[PDB]
Amino acid sequence: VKIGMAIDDLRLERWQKDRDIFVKKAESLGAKVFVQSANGNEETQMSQIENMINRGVDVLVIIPYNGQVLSNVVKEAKQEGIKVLAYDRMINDADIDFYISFDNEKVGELQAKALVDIVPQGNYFLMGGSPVDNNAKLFRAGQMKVLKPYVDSGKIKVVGDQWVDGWLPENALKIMENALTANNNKIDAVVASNDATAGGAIQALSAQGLSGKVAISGQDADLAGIKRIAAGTQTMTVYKPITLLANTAAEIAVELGNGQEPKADTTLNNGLKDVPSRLLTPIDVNKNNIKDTVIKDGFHKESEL
Ligand SMILES: O[C@@H]1[C@@H](O)[C@H](O)OC[C@H]1O
Repeated sequence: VKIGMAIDDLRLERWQKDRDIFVKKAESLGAKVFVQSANGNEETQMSQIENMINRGVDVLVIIPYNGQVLSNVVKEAKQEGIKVLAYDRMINDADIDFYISFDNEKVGELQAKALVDIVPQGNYFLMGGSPVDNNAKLFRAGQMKVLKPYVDSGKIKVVGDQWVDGWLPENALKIMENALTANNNKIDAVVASNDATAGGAIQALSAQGLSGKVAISGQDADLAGIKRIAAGTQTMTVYKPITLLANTAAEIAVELGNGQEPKADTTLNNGLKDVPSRLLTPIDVNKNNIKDTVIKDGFHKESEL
């Protein structure tokens, strides 16, 4: 099997581990991988994809920079019998064959569940991510799925709901400060949607003497987030191991090149079709499993804690 991998952006740390695990795993399955990076550019990506189609790849793996505008290039690929796999970000209104990501709804469920595990009754502030980030709404659906029976039954009372523009720690800091002022510090848990916003909220909580007293969730397992969890000031984070995502995408890619129809958790609509999807299970990280998750995986080093 010939794989073309069109990564939007390899100039950052973002996708580089994904490339390397994907490449080494695909090769080990008996496949050749040609990789290009669009250096953040949407027109470079169109060209590199066209380049792949014209090299005779059997499978395209695309991490899109702008997934609203690859419809023609995908159609062109399908016309040649090439399979398209959308890696991590969905490709919209395109005739793709597969989608692999972590299950973002599950990220939300994990976040809210770790919080009702310790604060089954009390005042909750909802801190969503960017209101233009579709993933932000996904985390919030998962969070609300878990909260619903507690809200409807009066055990949990929602005392604010704000979305953090740009996921900026400093916007999250202001948001939190406003929520604390408006509730005269009576906030028992904060459903923050990532580590960076949680971190800004924690700074507001710290400045009122409430650090360690208010439950707060997160996501990404940022080093600093891992440290706050060890220190008691953040409750939990959700880890999304690259090696798992990259490993599973390679196996799907190879499967797709072999006419086979790979294992899909569900079917997401991209606004043209019901795309089969593997939505990997994300990992709850708390104070007790830091070593067994993010250290073991190599994501962070013990000497760094
Ligand atoms: O991993 C998170 C990502 O999915 C979301 O889109 O933006 C914030 C990050 O914390």
